[PDB]
Amino acid sequence: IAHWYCGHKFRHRFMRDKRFHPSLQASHDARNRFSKRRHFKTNRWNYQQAYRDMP
Amino acid sequence: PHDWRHFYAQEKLVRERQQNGHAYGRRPKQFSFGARYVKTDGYGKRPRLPYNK
Amino acid sequence: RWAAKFYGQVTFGPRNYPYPSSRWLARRFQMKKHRIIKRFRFRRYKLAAVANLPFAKMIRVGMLPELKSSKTKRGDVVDPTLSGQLVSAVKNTGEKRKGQRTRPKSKYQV
Amino acid sequence: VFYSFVLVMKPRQRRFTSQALREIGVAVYSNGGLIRSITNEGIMRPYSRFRDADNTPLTYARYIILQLDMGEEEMGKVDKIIREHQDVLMALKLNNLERPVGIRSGNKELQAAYFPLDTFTRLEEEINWSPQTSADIYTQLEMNWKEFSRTRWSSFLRN
Amino acid sequence: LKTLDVREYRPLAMPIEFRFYQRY
Amino acid sequence: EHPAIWLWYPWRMNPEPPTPHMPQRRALKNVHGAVFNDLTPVQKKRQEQMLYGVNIPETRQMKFEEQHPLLAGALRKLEGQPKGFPFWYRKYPTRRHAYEYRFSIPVEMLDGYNDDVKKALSKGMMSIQEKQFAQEAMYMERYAEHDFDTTSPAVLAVKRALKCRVLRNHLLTNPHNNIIKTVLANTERKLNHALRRLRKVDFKKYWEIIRDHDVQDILQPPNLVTYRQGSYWKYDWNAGLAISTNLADVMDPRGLNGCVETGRSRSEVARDLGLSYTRPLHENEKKQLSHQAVYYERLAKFKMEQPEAARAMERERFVRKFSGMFVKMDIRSGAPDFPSTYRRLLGTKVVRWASKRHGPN
Amino acid sequence: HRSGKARAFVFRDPSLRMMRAGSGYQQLRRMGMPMQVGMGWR
Amino acid sequence: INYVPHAQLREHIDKELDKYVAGKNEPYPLNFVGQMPFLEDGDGNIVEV
Amino acid sequence: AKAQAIRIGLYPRFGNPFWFRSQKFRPKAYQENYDPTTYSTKRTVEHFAYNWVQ
Amino acid sequence: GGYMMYHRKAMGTMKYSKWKGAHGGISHFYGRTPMVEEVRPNEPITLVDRRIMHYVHHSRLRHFQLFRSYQEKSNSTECKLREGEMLR
RNA sequence: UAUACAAUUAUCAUAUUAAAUUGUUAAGUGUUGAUUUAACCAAUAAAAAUAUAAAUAAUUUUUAUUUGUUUUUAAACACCAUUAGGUA
RNA sequence: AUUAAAAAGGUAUUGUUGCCCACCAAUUUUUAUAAUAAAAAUAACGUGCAGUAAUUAAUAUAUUUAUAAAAAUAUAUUUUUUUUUUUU
Ligand SMILES: [Mg+2]
Ligand SMILES: [Mg+2]
Ligand SMILES: [Mg+2]
Ligand SMILES: [Mg+2]
Ligand SMILES: [Mg+2]
Ligand SMILES: [Mg+2]
Ligand SMILES: [Mg+2]
Ligand SMILES: [Mg+2]
Ligand SMILES: [Mg+2]
Ligand SMILES: [Mg+2]
Ligand SMILES: [Mg+2]
Ligand SMILES: [Mg+2]
Ligand SMILES: [Mg+2]
Ligand SMILES: [Mg+2]
Ligand SMILES: [Mg+2]
Ligand SMILES: [Mg+2]
Repeated sequence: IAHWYCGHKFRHRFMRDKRFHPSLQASHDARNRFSKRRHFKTNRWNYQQAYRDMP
Repeated sequence: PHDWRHFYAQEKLVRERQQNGHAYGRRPKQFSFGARYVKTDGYGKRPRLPYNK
Repeated sequence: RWAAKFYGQVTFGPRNYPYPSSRWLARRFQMKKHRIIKRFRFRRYKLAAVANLPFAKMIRVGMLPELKSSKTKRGDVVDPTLSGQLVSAVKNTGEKRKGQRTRPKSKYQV
Repeated sequence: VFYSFVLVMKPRQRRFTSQALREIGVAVYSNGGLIRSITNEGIMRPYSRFRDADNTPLTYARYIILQLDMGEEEMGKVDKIIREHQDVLMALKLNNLERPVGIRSGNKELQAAYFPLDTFTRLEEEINWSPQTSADIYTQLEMNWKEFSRTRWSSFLRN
Repeated sequence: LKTLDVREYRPLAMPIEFRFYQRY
Repeated sequence: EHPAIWLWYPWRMNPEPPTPHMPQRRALKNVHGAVFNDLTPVQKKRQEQMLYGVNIPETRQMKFEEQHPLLAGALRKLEGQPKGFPFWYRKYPTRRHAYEYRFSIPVEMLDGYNDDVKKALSKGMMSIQEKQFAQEAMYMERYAEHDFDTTSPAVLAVKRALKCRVLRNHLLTNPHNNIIKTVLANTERKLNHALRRLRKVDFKKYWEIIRDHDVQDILQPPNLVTYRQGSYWKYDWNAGLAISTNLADVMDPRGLNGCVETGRSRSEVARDLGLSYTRPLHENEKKQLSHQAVYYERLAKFKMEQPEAARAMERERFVRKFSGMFVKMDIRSGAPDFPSTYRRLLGTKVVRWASKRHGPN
Repeated sequence: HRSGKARAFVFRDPSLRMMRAGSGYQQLRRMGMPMQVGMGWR
Repeated sequence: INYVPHAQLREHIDKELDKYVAGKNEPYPLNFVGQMPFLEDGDGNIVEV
Repeated sequence: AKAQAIRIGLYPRFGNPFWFRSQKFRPKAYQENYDPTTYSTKRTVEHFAYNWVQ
Repeated sequence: GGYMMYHRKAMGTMKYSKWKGAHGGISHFYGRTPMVEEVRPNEPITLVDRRIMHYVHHSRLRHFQLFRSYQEKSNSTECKLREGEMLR
């Protein structure tokens, strides 16, 4: 591992590689991989009545 | 007792899977000598499961 | 929780060390945590996160011109309305109103 | 039974005991339930002194056993009716009578898997044994078994 | 933290669990 | 007054509670994050109709009489008389099928007994759990394909719908048991599965379940992101129902296919066979189309009746063609996406566009 | 060393190392998979 | 099982409440706790112990 | 049971009222007999003593 | 202040302090009495007492009561001590 | 400066197939006083016991829900300060 | 004419006259400058005596407190030393 890529440590390289790993990729189940925590508890106090046009 | 830690672990695990595999090593909050009869309607009068809080 | 449980890596021992941390290491890091927390208390830190604002960026209220501890350093620039509201929040947090739930008080909270 | 009660009551003049029991009974009928047995017992000496509505501790108390068939909804009403009556010191409630402790544990029941109708038919007395019961009932039981099993169909297919 | 060891401490013990953690 | 403020003294583990204070009792979410304050009037009606009692539909008595007319004949001879032989056993194929009295005791078995016993086995005497099981058995029976059907989609959807309503009103009463919040959410998820499989199996039953139990709120796609990528529609691919339609009863297939050798689309072969497939239109598309259809009549009227105005506009267009950026069409000019193919111009030379992408690509 | 790289208990069979390499980038270049869209070597 | 109906209520209550009346010629039944409790006469005053 | 009995007044909150009566039901073990299975180390050595003295 | 019966300060003798409950005959201790012994005629009560006390001590009841009735200990130290006892 | 982790067992912070939730009981006055503590000081002292079964396994909850901080002392113990109170 | 044996811990390494811990000055160096910025090197001066079951055992979280190590309380816990009723 060339030392100039990513951080000054080695493990930073493998931490950004986990971003490209095949079986780790973003889909309908696993979402917002890179910032999970900025979006957390965001809608807790947002009250949305669900959509029903059928009785 | 620490020599038997693994044993106790097996029990903690159980109380976790009952709680939807969440609170490990967690126990119910101790309440008061007479928590049940000093509290008004609407507040918990007995100590709940930790996950239930 | 918001704050950090630990500072630095408190569990560093050899693999299969059958405890989260050794006594030695945990004592070192307890020292560092102690120093940081004591710094927070004496300088009278205050942070805030306001609704409908970016959350990760927290307004530091302990540096606000009214609540600033130092007589020297230039504090911070926060909106006039918002800063008034922050001042009112910090002020009316202090004392226990009956019927409200008892919340921990300290010297350094004022 | 579906439900049962043990009612520890204050030992008053008989007209009062009768009024109170009529009140509890009517409170059960109005709520659309039945009384299997209302059993009377004497004025006993308990192990704990009970205070009545006068806050005067009592050495003696009259014991009374209720056995009811209700819905579980409206026995809330009967519960806070009974417990709120002034002539009842204490009431303990048994809801376990349909599935008591000694059944349905690792296929203990032979030829059936949890037949609920076994313990419903029965009264509380035969689910929970009283202390006086001795080996003697092992006799009576079977004369009441065999005899029963002889006359049942013939009695039922009459009408 | 202090970046060096203030104490010179060498334990000579080599518990088999510490070394091969793949098998224990 | 204006946004909530969290105050955090950093030596403390967590912030102080906010100033407006929030609602004292936490809102109860459904699985998707939508909020229900209370049961909807429909669901409320379902529980009020469970509580006081259920009933076996005379539908079952009817099909019992038409299928096994002999047995029903016997029971028809014997009414009111105590029976030692249970002729009625065909009417109740399963243990679960008899809910009108406790412990799965069929009605006509109570003929020869005491009326007290009859009251003691009645509906009024059921526990609440028993009552739930009753409602569930009744509905399961109305949607089941055969007697012993459980795992089929309609049945599953219904029982999960009921379980869900029960748990919901339960949480309405006693606020914090998060065990049951979690069980409600899991049940809601498995209900979502069951319904989305239903609409691709038989859709009318799907419809009438949604209309009976009022669950449309768990069929709503969770969020715009995963919907835009077509992973909401991607579900019935994974379920294996995507090709299951069996068109020929609906949608004559002749105009759904394109021509391989010709290259013409499906709208083309539909055009040629003189067929029209078109989805029912809202007022948007109707008034857009009806505005566009008439362009040439409006134009003909304009250039007949008012030539000078026209000639003015034309002067402007014709002369415009000589002014402007590009006078001729070349790969540079005829680039459909200008800012995209030349991004290298965007900051410095070309000031028109501030971004390189205005569309999918 | 909780903070550090995972080590194998034993070596890896070299033969298997060579068997898992069949579809690797070099073999692909030899099969011709990648499109040649540019001048390449002169 | 003999179910007490609403009609027979007070009659049955009185039959059970006179169970121990403090004199009889026949041997007395025990409790559910298996005790011989106090014998009250009419009106429920305790005559014999 | 003990819970119910207590709240109904049929068993005392402390103490065993039947303590003496119940002694028949418990296996009271005479020091004169020897149960080969005991965790009692006294009884074993007592019988050892006895036989050796014999 | 109000103390439990096994509390240190329980039955105080002072100018302010006054004992609580009916203290004789049928008493405060009515159903709370752990042991009862009818003294056999011509038996000193010292044998009675030493029998009771031996009983309580050997079955580790007096251990327990002394332990819990003096200080508070968190459920962790109680568990640690009891399970340690049991494993020993 | 470039130059080949593991995948059979690895302790600090990215949870996930789960049955809970709800129970109105106890305890209190005789009288003239050194209790508790290693030691100080304030100063009525007694007390709050019951529930199993059942809930089916997996496949699109990750902006949702969730991990011992909690109204009411005119109720105590306990803890904190020290006779003024705080908290419980 | 009034006796002793057998179970035990070390941050030191010829080992307690052993080591170590924070504040309190100078300076060195990086920066995301919060009473008096943060962090790292560091060999003065002055307080003490926090730690090595270590003079009220320690460790982690929580809350409070503060010349400085730290101390008080609420929970978990042994990287603390153990004391052991198969119905009496
Ligand atoms: Mg701390
Ligand atoms: Mg070293
Ligand atoms: Mg060593
Ligand atoms: Mg384009
Ligand atoms: Mg540019
Ligand atoms: Mg006070
Ligand atoms: Mg993680
Ligand atoms: Mg309070
Ligand atoms: Mg610098
Ligand atoms: Mg600095
Ligand atoms: Mg020291
Ligand atoms: Mg210390
Ligand atoms: Mg110490
Ligand atoms: Mg500590
Ligand atoms: Mg200090
Ligand atoms: Mg600390």
